[PDB]
Amino acid sequence: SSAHPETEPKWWKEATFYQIYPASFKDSNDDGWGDMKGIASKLEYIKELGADAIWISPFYDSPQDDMGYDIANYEKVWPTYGTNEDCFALIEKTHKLGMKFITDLVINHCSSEHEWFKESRSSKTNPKRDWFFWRPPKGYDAEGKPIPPNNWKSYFGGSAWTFDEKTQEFYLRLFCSTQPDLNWENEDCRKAIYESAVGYWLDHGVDGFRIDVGSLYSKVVGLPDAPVVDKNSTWQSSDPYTLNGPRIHEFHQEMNQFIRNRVKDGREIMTVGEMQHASDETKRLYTSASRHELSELFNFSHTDVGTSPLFRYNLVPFELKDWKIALAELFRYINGTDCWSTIYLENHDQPRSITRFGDDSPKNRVISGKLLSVLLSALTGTLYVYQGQELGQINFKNWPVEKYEDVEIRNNYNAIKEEHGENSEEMKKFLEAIALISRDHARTPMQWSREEPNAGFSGPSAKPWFYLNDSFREGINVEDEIKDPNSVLNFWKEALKFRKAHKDITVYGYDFEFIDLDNKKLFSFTKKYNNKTLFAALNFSSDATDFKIPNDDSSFKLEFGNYPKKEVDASSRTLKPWEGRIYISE
Ligand SMILES: [Ca+2]
Repeated sequence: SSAHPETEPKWWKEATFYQIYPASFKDSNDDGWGDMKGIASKLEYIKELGADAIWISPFYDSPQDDMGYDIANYEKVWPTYGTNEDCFALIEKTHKLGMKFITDLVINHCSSEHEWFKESRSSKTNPKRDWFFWRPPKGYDAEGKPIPPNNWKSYFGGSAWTFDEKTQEFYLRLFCSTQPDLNWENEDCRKAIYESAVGYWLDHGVDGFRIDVGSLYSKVVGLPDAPVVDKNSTWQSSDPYTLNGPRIHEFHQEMNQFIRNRVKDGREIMTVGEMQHASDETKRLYTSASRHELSELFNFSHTDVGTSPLFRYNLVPFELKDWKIALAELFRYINGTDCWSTIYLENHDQPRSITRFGDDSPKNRVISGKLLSVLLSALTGTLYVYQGQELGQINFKNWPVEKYEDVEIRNNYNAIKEEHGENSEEMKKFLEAIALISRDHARTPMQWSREEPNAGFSGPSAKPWFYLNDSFREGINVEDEIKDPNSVLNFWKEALKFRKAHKDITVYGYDFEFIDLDNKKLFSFTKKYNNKTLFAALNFSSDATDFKIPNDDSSFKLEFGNYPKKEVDASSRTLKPWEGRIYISE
C-alpha cells in the first residue's frame, strides 16, 4: 500500500456523506417546506444510518427559481428555513453528534436578486458592471427582437442570455434567467465571492464545501459562437468555451489558498467539486493533493448512461458494460496517485438508482436496492448516500408534465414548444425522457411514515411544497422500514457497517480490475490492499448468472451479500436473481 499514496487516510476519504435537500427533508412547522429545525430533529436518524458527515443543499436566501441554486445572499439563511442562529445551532448539533458538516458553494452564478447584480444591472458605468457578463445585441431580427451575443444554450433549454431593457444589453446565464454568471475575470469579484460565500462559512465552522458546477468559472475570451453539433437545435452546448476553461485551475488554486489562509484553527477542509465532465488528466489536475485544488470530484458519466450526449432528455439504449465503465471512471484514475475519488448513484439532480440501474417492480425493488448497496459498499472513494436512497425510493409514475416543479423541465418544455411545436416528435421524446430522468424524482418529500397524506414529512393538515411520491403507501417510509428486518433501510445499515469494518480494502482498495467486462448481467471485479484481495460478483438481472473467481482458492471467504446469510452457499458459482456477493481473501 506504499506505492499507493491514495491509501493515506483522511477523515473525508472514509466519511460516508448523507446529502440533505432542505426543502424536502423534514418540515417542523407545517408550512409544507422542510426547514433547519426539521433537519436538526433527524440528525440522530442520519447518525444511526451510519453517516459520518452531512452535505446540505443550498439553504441561503434565494427566490427559489432554481430551488436554492439561485442565491440572493451568501451570508443569510433563507427565512423559511430558519435564521442564521438556527443554522449555527444545526452545525453545532451535527458536530456534537460526531459528524462533519459541508455546505453547498454556488459561485458560478448568483441570483439576479443579489445586491451585486442589482448594482451591476443599474447602469453601464457602476463599479460592479463587469462582475457579470454584459454584451450588446448581435443585432435585431426580422420581427425587431434583439438577437443574443452568441448561440449558447442554457443548461435548462433555450438561449443562455437574457435581455435587460434598462441598459439595453444581454447578460449571460448558463442556468435559469435569474442566475447571472459571475465574471471570474474580475479580480474584485473573485475576492468578494471568497469573502462572502467561502470566508463567512469558514468563520462559522463548516468542514468543507460541495462546489456547484465548479468547472464552469473560466469562460474562453470572446465568448465565441459554439460549434453547431446539434442540427435540430437553435442553441448549442457552450462546453468547448465554458467547461474546464483555460483559467479553471488557476481559479481553483487561488480559492484553495484563500481557504488555507482563512481557516483559524488548523482544521482539515474537504472540497468536492461538481465538475460534470473531465478527462482523467483533468481529474488529476483537480484532485491530486499536490495540486492544492479540490479534494475530490463528481463526474457524470455513470449518471449519463441511457441519455443522448446532445440532450439529456432524449433517451438512448445502453448495456451493463457502459455503466460499469462509466462508474469506474470515478476512481480508476487515482490508482497509484495522490488523488481521491467520489462514489455515488443519487443526488438532488438525479432520478432514483433502483429505477435506473436495478428493477423498481414490486417484485424486485427490495433485492435490487440491496444489490446497489452491495456494489457501492465495496467501491473506493468518498461514499455519498442521498436522502431516500437508503429507503430504496423509486421514481414516481404517471405524472403529467404540469405536475413537475423543476425549472429544468419548464424551461426545456417551453424551448421545445417554441422550436418544434407542442405537438411534435421532439416533445414526445422529451416527455418520454422526463419520466425516467427528471431531477424531480429526487425532490419529492422524504417519507418518514405511512401517515396520510404527507408521509410524516409534515403534519396531515399541511400542503407540501411539492407532491408526495405514492411509494410511501407501499411501505417505502422510515417507520415501516425500521420495523421490517428485511428492509432496504436495515440493509443499508448493514452495508455501511461492513464497509467501515473492512475500510482498508472497501474505501482504500486499489488495483481495481474488471472480471468479464462485457457480461450483460454480471458486474464483477477484484481490488487489492497489501495481502488482501476483494472479489465482487453482482448479478444485475432477473436471471440466474454464473461467475468465476480468478485465482480461486480456499482463502476467499464470503463477507457480504444481499441474499439471506444463512441460506447462501458460498461455494456456489451461480448467483440467484439480483444476488450480489463480496468475497475477501487474506
Ligand atoms: Ca417548514
